Amino acid sequence: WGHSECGHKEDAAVNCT
Amino acid sequence: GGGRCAGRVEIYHEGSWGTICDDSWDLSDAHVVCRQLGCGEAINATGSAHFGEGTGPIWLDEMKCNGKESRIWQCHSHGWGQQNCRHKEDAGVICSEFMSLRLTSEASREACAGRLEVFYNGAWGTVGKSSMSETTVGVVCRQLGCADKGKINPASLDKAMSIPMWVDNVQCPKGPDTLWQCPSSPWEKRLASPSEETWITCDNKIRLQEGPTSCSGRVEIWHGGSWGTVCDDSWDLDDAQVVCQQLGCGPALKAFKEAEFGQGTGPIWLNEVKCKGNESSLWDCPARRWGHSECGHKEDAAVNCT
Amino acid sequence: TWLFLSSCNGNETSLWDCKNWQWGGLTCDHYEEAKITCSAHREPRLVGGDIPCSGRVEVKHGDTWGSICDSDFSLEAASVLCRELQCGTVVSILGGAHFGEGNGQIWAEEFQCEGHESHLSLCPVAPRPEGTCSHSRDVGVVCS
Ligand SMILES: *[C@@H]1O[C@H](CO)[C@@H](O)[C@H](O)[C@H]1NC(C)=O
Ligand SMILES: *[C@@H]1O[C@H](CO)[C@@H](O)[C@H](O)[C@H]1NC(C)=O
Ligand SMILES: *[C@@H]1O[C@H](CO)[C@@H](O)[C@H](O)[C@H]1NC(C)=O
Repeated sequence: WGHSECGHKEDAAVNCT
Repeated sequence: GGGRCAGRVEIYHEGSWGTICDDSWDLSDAHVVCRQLGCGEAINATGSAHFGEGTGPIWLDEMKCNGKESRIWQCHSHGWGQQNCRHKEDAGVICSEFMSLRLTSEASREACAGRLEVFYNGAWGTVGKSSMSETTVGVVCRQLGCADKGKINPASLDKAMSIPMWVDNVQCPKGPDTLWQCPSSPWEKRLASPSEETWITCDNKIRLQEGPTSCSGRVEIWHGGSWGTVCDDSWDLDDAQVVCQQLGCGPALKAFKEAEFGQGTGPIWLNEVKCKGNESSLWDCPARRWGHSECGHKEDAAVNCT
Repeated sequence: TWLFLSSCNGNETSLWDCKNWQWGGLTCDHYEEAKITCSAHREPRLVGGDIPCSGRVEVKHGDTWGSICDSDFSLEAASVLCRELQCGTVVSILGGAHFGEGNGQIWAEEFQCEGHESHLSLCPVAPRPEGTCSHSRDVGVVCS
């Protein structure tokens, strides 16, 4: 938890029914 | 990238090598890179460190080439060293003359027997049988790491599907390691007849030497471009049964030890072979690491099959 | 042309008050380009919170105050801010103008702090990826 190498460019998103 | 026209992009600036970020990395940027190296058109722009992580600076980011620039550093960018990326985001390219060879088989798990197909300009195509020599097949088998030699099989008349062909009349001298150095016809996309398709089988990675029959002898395996032996440590009847099966010999009758049929040659590739006797291939059995043996050739394993 | 200072005590009001400065005339070696970061390079403050260690972050960069966007201010940067302001540890980061909208310029620059830096002026800065931030997303911090 809280140890990430990503930037906010890699923020995950979803689209569901 | 396995050749001059594919891989991670590296730039020489101020005396040091550095990378490019895959942010905004598109086909136009890759096309500029490919043209600067004289590699023709870009076929694929790979991101996400497809060719592995780089080292050093990330030199360029947010590439916005118009596709007409003669050099990548003439494209509009945020400027030298102004980047927010990490090396996990290093950009790479694959261009259309990046060529690769394989054998494709539908019927066998045998990676070294099949139809000869080359990837070029983004597509797989057959090789024409015309002027192909056994020397050329040997070149193919070495380049694929399959064996030193092989045979051209007759094509199966039972296949009705026409495949794209790229090249025919491939003639290799003795010497070349890759088919690309071998003179051939020009690139021509034509429909192959099934009879012109080149199907080859490299010989088996396993042979029996110095035995009284083709199903008895010392076990030799082809790896790393050389023949080598198997140590008799743990060598048992299930190992011999496996050996007999890959050669299409019947059941193992005896597993012989202590180089009964003479000492072998080169590296002892396998030691402590522990097959279960139901494996498809000796390569599938648990063993020590390849080429690490404490054994001498005095311990060369032998078999006697039906 | 280079200026050489042999030494000042440091209590001088002006660089010209430092003694024995050399202007030009000596063959400088290969160790050029000294560069300072002063404490006023970037100055944080918290505005509009109920306690001084809570509020919208405004940083003076140069002589202008600007807000920081909620996308551009990490937990590590908030830790650095809370230490520099002597406000203790970061308790929370709050987006969405929770403490009200800022006014004027919003800085479009991301702080890539490791979190041990004594001041945000020592933190690396990255240019914002393409995007207009608005004051409706100004970041707020609460420290401990
Ligand atoms: C998925 O997202 C698109 C836009 O990204 C949106 O228009 C759409 O409504 C979503 N899918 C469905 C099935 O509604
Ligand atoms: C890029 O490379 C992958 C590698 O497998 C390939 O499958 C893919 O088709 C390529 N991209 C395009 C657009 O063809
Ligand atoms: C197994 O080996 C013996 C002697 O070692 C040989 O004569 C024989 O042919 C082999 N077995 C069979 C059934 O052929």
